[PDB]
Amino acid sequence: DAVLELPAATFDLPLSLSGGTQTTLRAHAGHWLVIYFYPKDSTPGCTTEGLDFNALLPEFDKAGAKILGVSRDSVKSHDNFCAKQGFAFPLVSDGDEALCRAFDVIKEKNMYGKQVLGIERSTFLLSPEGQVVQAWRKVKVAGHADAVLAALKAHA
Ligand code: NA
Ligand code: NA
Repeated sequence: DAVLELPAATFDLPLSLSGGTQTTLRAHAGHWLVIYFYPKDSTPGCTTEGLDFNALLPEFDKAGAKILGVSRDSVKSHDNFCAKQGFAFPLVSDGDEALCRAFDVIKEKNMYGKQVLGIERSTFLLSPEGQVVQAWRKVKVAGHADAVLAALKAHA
């Protein structure tokens, strides 16, 4: 039932959060976890995605699920983003792209006559036992949080 196998070490990676604290994926054992990766703080599309998730938090709560947003922006950037938008869930500052690489969301595009890497918008649903049970890659923002919520409800 897993759609992705993560390196065992992934679950113990210390993840720097907005607010200045740290978590690990293992610390989330016992409940569903939505991990949504987005390319950049404070852009039109990534703001829309975050506000969409934020609007649905109570529905995520009803399933005991928690949300984590992830990009490679700094904690400070995350703090500003979260404050400005009123997010009620944490953002991981994956500055070294450790979590991104673990989920294989760093993708390459041949453009400008060179190989350019970047974060591909992607979302994953992690079971209470830490299994990746569903994945969405190259995500289109419109309707995404709704679809993730629906999928969560179906799995839970
Ligand atoms: Na860190
Ligand atoms: Na979990």
